[PDB]
Amino acid sequence: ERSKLSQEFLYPHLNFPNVKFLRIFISNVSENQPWNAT
Amino acid sequence: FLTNELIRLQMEKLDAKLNHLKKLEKFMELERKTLERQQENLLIQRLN
Repeated sequence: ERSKLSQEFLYPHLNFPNVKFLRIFISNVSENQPWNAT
Repeated sequence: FLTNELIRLQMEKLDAKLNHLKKLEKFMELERKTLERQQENLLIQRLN
């Protein structure tokens, strides 16, 4: 009870981990530009 | 005769506590698991 907050009991949870993983894409698509503006 | 009665009563008394030892033996498994978890953390922090 005294050490509920120390990261020694919180950081890794190899049996039931705490985080999910999200992937983000950044893009742009130039279309029909001089070859107006998209 | 009375001495034999005494011995039986005392053995009956001992049996109950000898049975009660097992739960205290299970708390040891709890402690063992917690120690292994702390070891997980130490390993990963050393790698970090």
